[PDB]
Amino acid sequence: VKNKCVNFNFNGLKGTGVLTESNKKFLPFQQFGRDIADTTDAVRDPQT
Amino acid sequence: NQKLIANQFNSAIGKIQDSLSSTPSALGKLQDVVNHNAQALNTLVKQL
Repeated sequence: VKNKCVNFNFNGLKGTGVLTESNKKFLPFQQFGRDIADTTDAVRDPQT
Repeated sequence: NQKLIANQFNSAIGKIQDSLSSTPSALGKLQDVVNHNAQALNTLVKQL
């Protein structure tokens, strides 16, 4: 569910937040993302 | 000596643009405040 604050457990990554489309390209092996201050600021949905 | 005092003043205000413009430590006192606050916050975010 996107655009609605939701409790989300991805492939074992657990967080609460709002999910939106993004303009950054992950490398093929790279699965999850992070930002300065080490927060998880992106995820690639496991199924799609 | 009004005309010279006026030209020396007029040129000096002219150089003050360049000296402020290029030298790196010119705005050091103001920049250090901004940097000191950001590191203090970043250590707090890292100590998480």
